[PDB]
Amino acid sequence: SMTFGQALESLKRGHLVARKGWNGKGMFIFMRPEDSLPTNMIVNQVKSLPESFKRWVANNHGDSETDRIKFTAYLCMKAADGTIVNGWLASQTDMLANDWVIV
Amino acid sequence: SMTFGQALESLKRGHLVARKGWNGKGMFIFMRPEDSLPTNMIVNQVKSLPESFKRWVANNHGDSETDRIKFTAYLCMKAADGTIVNGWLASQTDMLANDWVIV
Amino acid sequence: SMTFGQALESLKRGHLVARKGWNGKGMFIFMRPEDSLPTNMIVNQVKSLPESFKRWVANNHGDSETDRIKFTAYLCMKAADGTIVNGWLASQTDMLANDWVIVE
Amino acid sequence: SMTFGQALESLKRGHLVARKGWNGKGMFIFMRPEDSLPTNMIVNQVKSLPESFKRWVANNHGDSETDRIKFTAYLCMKAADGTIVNGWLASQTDMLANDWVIVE
Ligand SMILES: Nc1nc2c(ncn2[C@@H]2O[C@@H]3COP(=O)(O)O[C@H]4[C@@H](O)[C@H](n5cnc6c(=O)[nH]c(N)nc65)O[C@@H]4COP(=O)(O)O[C@H]3[C@H]2O)c(=O)[nH]1
Ligand SMILES: Nc1nc2c(ncn2[C@@H]2O[C@@H]3COP(=O)(O)O[C@H]4[C@@H](O)[C@H](n5cnc6c(=O)[nH]c(N)nc65)O[C@@H]4COP(=O)(O)O[C@H]3[C@H]2O)c(=O)[nH]1
Ligand SMILES: Nc1ncnc2c1ncn2[C@@H]1O[C@@H]2COP(=O)(O)OP(=O)(O)OC[C@H]3O[C@@H](O[C@@H]1[C@@H]2O)[C@H](O)[C@@H]3O
Ligand SMILES: Nc1ncnc2c1ncn2[C@@H]1O[C@@H]2COP(=O)(O)OP(=O)(O)OC[C@H]3O[C@@H](O[C@@H]1[C@@H]2O)[C@H](O)[C@@H]3O
Repeated sequence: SMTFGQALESLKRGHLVARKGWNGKGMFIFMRPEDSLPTNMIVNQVKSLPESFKRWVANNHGDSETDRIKFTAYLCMKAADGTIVNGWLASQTDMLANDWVIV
Repeated sequence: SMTFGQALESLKRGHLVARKGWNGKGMFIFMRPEDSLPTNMIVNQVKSLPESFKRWVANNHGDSETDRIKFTAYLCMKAADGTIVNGWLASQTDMLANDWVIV
Repeated sequence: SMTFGQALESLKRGHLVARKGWNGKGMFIFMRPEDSLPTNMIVNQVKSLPESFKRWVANNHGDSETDRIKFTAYLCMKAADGTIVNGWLASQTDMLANDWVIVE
Repeated sequence: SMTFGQALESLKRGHLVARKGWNGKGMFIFMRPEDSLPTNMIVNQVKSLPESFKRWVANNHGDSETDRIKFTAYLCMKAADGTIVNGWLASQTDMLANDWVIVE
């Protein structure tokens, strides 16, 4: 029986959480961790980034091996249809509710 | 310092809080309390409701004085230019940060 | 058959909208208009604001009846249980979907 | 001179956009594409997923190569400090503003 703050602390430590009051059933959220990536790994090896961004990186940072760019950790959801939503966001209700549970 | 969860519990108790790492300076968030409002007061009293809502409420809930609709608590922000942003939303960075302070 | 951008334009013009793909049924969103409010009203007469805020306003702006503070427009939801959630949030799915429809 | 809806259409088409009225400077948002990934890859190959999720996938989608899971597209922000914020959020101000601009 938890607040959003305890759910967040639980997420930071790599757990799965959910709210009883959600409309969809069988969902949970989780954290994806932070990582620092070499810039030329971004420009040349990463499939999941748009070309526009890769071009901007090349333009403003370049191909130095030393240079690395940090990707922040963030929340994701296993939604009701079984898809993974990157970037889960907390509604006002999620934030002030106290019906969070560990899954 | 403080996590977002402690900031949330602190907001539930009516305090103003803010993050050091925010781009704009001099800001803070606070909570607007929850309230239950009569359908009469909704259809006929409130300036801040669109007609479409007032009409939806009329065609549904009706004239009963007893009928009430709960308007929920929610977060608001005193922004850098001094405007009050209703319905402040927490970014991923905000949620995972531990640089919250009581204001 | 609308995008989120078209749905937002409908909202700005005072309509109710919804996504077919939402889990909860019978929900919709609407926009609550912006307003400029007198500093005195906020500090002395507004029931829905917390005291910490009323105290901050008083220190920051004295009440002259000409000093006004702007409260922004924002989106709200009639939720599945019939309560009104102020401050509705658009999920990544909400934002990228094209299953928006107008509700009456 | 753009609404959030136009900025979103531009994002879905691979452009970088930003708001004039943001406090931080030099920031922009972009979309990360959706992809469908086989279960076996998720459990055994992807490192940027927590172990509890990989286990859930193993327990639920099984050991099959047949099963695939869809990872949705989503918005990301290049922040004022040059870090890439995954899962960028549209504030009430963002969604109702008409000061969006294409940056690349
Ligand atoms: N745009 C905007 N205007 C604001 C805001 N806060 C206050 N106002 C204005 O201040 C008036 C009086 O506010 P009140 O004393 O809280 O008196 C309010 C309040 O007690 C109640 N009410 C309406 N919606 C809500 C809500 O979401 N939450 C709560 N707690 N009360 C609400 O209805 C009463 C009458 O509402 P109105 O006729 O609209 O009259 C409102 C509206 O003209 C705001 O954040 N944005
Ligand atoms: N569309 C999509 N595909 C996904 C997603 N999660 C995993 N994948 C796929 O799984 C591949 C391997 O992921 P990885 O082992 O984490 O290997 C990744 C990961 O180590 C890293 N990476 C890139 N962006 C990020 C990020 O934002 N955060 C983290 N933590 N790592 C990232 O770069 C490596 C190579 O990236 P890719 O070439 O994209 O290669 C990714 C992409 O093929 C997702 O949410 N969406
Ligand atoms: N596919 C998806 N992508 C991103 N987020 C998703 C999602 N499915 C569920 N969520 C989120 O998970 C919590 C409740 O889940 P639900 O109660 O099942 O939500 P739903 O009834 O569909 O309403 C939807 C409304 O809820 C809000 O986001 C919810 C909310 O934080 C958001 O404001 C949306 O407009
Ligand atoms: N007028 C306003 N109305 C609503 N919310 C506002 C706001 N001013 C600031 N915020 C929010 O407050 C926190 C940090 O504040 P900032 O660091 O000043 O953010 P900013 O650089 O303006 O970028 C803006 C980006 O940050 C995120 O919203 C921020 C973020 O939650 C969101 O993703 C947006 O795209």
